[PDB]
Amino acid sequence: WVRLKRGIYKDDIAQVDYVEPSQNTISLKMIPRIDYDRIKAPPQRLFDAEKIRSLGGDVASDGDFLIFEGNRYSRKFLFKSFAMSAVITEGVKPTLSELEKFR
DNA sequence: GGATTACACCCAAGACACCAGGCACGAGACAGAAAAAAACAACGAAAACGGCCACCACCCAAACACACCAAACACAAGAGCTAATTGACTGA
Repeated sequence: WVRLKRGIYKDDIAQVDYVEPSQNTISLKMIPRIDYDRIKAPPQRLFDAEKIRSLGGDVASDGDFLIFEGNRYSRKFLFKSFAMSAVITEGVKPTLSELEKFR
């Protein structure tokens, strides 16, 4: 488990899904901190594919896969690649709430 | 009553004379000065020994100046006017 440093996902929990051997970027699973392009022209909430398909805009659909604004990849839950220098790989220690979410 | 005038009188010059006190020599011996050996203070030579006393700091108790600091500066009342992040950094 890691936490991103920059962007709109500062100090947000990310589950390390796949470690790419290239030692450049690692695939991370995140909860979308987005408003589905409704007010902007945000808390952590479950990803609503139908909402972003109804609102339209920059969106590409592959059934359970999605590519939307910000070059953001989502599946079923964002699965996006970020550099290890942009995350912290030591000292996250998630709680039971994050286990349910992902002496 | 000092001195004079007059009237008895007893103490001693002088006499020889008795003779043992006194004086000119003589001897056993003795208190003492000449000489010598040994302690001794009078009086000046130092020294120690206090000894007040005038220093050299010594230490604390004001005396005085100065300067820095903080806190104060009458009540009420009405109205209007303006500001209350800010250029800009960095992913995207």
